[PDB]
Amino acid sequence: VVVGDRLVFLEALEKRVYQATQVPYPLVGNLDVTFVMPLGVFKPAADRYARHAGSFAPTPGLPDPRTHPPRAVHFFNKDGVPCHVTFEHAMGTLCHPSF
Amino acid sequence: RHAGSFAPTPGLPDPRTHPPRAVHFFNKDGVPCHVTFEHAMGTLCHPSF
Amino acid sequence: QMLPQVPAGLARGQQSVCEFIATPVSVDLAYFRRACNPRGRAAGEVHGEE
Amino acid sequence: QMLPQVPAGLARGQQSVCEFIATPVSVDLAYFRRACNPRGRAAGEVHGEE
Amino acid sequence: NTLSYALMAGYFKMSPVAFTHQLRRQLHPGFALTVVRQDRFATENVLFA
Repeated sequence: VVVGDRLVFLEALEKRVYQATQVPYPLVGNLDVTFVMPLGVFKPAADRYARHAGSFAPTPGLPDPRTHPPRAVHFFNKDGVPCHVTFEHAMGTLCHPSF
Repeated sequence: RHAGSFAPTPGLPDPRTHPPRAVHFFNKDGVPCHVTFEHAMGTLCHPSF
Repeated sequence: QMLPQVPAGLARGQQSVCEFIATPVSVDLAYFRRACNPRGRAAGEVHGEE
Repeated sequence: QMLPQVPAGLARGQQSVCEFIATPVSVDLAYFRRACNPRGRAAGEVHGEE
Repeated sequence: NTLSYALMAGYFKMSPVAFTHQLRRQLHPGFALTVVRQDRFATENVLFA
């Protein structure tokens, strides 16, 4: 093929080599990222505001469970199912003589 | 302009009606970086005043 | 050994592992929106000498 | 000399410098929405003789 | 009134043997944790020599 102003070969070696043998193809690389999410932070008082007037209104006659400090984080899995993290998953670190 | 405001948490005074004392703008990369009065001490606290 | 016992049946790829770094409640939230450093100081090596 | 100490590494371009100018509270806000002159006046040379 | 409950809640010990109660019993201590984890994604590169 020709790209830019150069004439280059273009070869994929799945059929000639590596076909029908246990060795893996060396061009399937592994990217590696790392994620971070805050668990129980509490925004200052000047930033606790409902965007519109009709909030996620609670059941009438019952206290609003939104105005309280949060104690969990809800994120998404690889498939798409939700998976939550809460304080109880930290006992493995905050229950140890190393503390 | 809309009746539905940034309605504060019920039972607390809204921090919107007070006279403001800070700004907020954007950095080069985009991170919010704010300026307030305290930064002016280098100017309003000097015998040149 | 100190190794866990082998799990019975695997659903998706090898399961990751999460840590937990203590942090004062009043920490600013906007610190986590962009790409940040969990340590708190963004030191690294690429930007800043010893 | 009366010089500042060199910082230990920096993350972006050369950090700029901002000043402050006293100004009465009742200054018209609409004066700042367009291109304005911080002096308050419109001195220039391009519109106005001496 | 609520100051009473605030002060009272500000009296739970800070110790592993006490965390194994507070944390499990749905109470927010004066901390804020920062989860970190690492992932890997198998991609398809395109080399050039």
